[PDB]
Amino acid sequence: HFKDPKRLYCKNGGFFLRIHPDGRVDGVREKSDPHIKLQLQAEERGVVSIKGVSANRYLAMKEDGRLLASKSVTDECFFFERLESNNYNTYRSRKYTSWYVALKRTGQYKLGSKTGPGQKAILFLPMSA
Amino acid sequence: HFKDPKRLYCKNGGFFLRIHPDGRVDGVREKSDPHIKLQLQAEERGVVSIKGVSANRYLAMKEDGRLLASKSVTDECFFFERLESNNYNTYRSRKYTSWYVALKRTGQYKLGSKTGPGQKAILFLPMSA
Amino acid sequence: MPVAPYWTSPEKMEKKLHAVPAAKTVKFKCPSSGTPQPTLRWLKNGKEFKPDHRIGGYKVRYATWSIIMDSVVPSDKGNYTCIVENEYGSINHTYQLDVVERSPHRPILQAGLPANKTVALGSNVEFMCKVYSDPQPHIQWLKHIEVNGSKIGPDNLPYVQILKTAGVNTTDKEMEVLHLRNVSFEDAGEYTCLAGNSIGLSHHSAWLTVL
Amino acid sequence: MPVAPYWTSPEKMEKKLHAVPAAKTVKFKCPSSGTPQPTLRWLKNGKEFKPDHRIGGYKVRYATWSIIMDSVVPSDKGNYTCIVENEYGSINHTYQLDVVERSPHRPILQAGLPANKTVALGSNVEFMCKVYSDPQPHIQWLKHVQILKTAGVNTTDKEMEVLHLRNVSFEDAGEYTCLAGNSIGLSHHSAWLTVL
Repeated sequence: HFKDPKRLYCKNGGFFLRIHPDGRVDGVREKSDPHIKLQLQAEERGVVSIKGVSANRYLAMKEDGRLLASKSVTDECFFFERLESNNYNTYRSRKYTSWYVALKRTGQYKLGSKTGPGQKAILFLPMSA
Repeated sequence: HFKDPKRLYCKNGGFFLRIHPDGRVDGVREKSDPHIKLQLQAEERGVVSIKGVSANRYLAMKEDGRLLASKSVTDECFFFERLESNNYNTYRSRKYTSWYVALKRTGQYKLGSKTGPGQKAILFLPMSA
Repeated sequence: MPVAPYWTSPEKMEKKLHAVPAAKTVKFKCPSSGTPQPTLRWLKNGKEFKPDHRIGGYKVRYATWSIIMDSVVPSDKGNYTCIVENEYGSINHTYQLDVVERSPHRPILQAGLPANKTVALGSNVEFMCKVYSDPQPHIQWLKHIEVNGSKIGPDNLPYVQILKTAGVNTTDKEMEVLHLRNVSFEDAGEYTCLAGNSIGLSHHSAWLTVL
Repeated sequence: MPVAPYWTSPEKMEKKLHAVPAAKTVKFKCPSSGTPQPTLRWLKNGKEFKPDHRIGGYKVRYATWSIIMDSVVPSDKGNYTCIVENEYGSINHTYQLDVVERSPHRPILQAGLPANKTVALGSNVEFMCKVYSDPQPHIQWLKHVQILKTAGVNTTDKEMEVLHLRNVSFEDAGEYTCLAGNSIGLSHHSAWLTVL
């Protein structure tokens, strides 16, 4: 159900995207983590803002490609939610069009400036929560 | 297109089901083989007769589970064509309900009496020809 | 030199949970070692796991200490435990498999909603729209308008009035029901529920008759 | 002891063509050897094949002389060639990948067929029905019932898509239906024959 929060499981390591109440962004494999329940909201067709339910912050991509969770919505809080042909989702910055929300094999976000299409880090699988 | 001949590629070895003009049945990897073009015809919902176009013979399962291609249609020339959940087709004898048309890793038909659902030999992939 | 089984590649086992979209090939590895060479067996949810337990079965490459399953479906969902053992000991490791069925198609609205409504002037009507979409759907409510006779304009598109639009200001929470407080002959007319994703667009309409 | 690359397991290479249902993980192996130890590189359709060439990319286990692709899609269809090489020689082997997308749904009839027909008493009308089904469909023609035609060994698919009505009569007027079904489900379109 699209109305409920979703958990984003990254194909690269099995890390769930996490948004800390303090605005930090990273990953964690622990499904019971309190800060991994996200509320994906569509702003328009194919565009979503990712809100951390616990942290009450919005995932944002910065000009240099670093992630963080803003307190209020800005124009860096929108992404192109696309269900790829491999059946995994990808979240591309609507503002920095060539960069993806992605996590490294180590559990840390990967810089937009370093993400590409052939990368396992940019692939996520939505999981109802 | 259902009207055209199809090639049956077995998941177990990549062997195409072959019907020799002399009535023998076996497998071959060579896609250009003259005797691999099959004409699947439905007798009723979920039931097909497999006709070797070149050999002009119908694939038949015998009481003991051996395969051969009959000259004319008999009651052993019908099978349950089922598109399994793995996206592979299986052809189960309508007469000997618990056995499947299958090929060994060696390229030879496998005895019905020896076929099971968890077997890679009973899985085929239809290929338009 | 008697040795109980031990993990040779614990680094390749850190990912305990395997979540994947249905139809994917799954492989679970339990690289271990010991002398004499231990035995490897698997268990689906703690029970013996024979290959006839699933269509197409599964392959167990012993040289790799792994089990492989093709085109995984929901019935495969569960816990799988590997048991490596020899005369001096045994070790085990469990993986959790979770398969998700997606749906790469435009949104789907429940048939029959919103439904036509006939009410008395001054009533309080509220429409519903039940949407379904794998990727997040963008819902919106519209009312069809007539500027003269035409309900369609110059461009051949219907004139409308955007009543509700999902987004940060109006969360999906309230997007499934359109509220019309105290109606009037004016409010009569066709109301439409639109829902779309990157794949496509859908919409159902209903008519409000006031008396 | 200089040795040019050579296949160590030619037995594991006999399967040149790999056909599979989309979403499957594919792995191509080219077990070889030689001294000095050769290098292994892959080519999709004869061109350089970088991992960014497909979503999720691909893993190249050198210890296994293999390339692995997760959830293969139609765009992956093609020829892949491994190139094992060292100072004294090189060997290559190509595999053919074919990805099939299945259609696990009941038969689909072309919309608009059969179509209503109005004709004169005595004419020769013939209806059409265009079916689509992954698994073999069982087609049949009915008159509102009276079974007019049914697919099977006696009446091959060849003739099953067209219903022939030779020289009609006021009697032949009525609704004709085309049914098609597989183990998944059933479909049917109807048409009306009006005679004058």
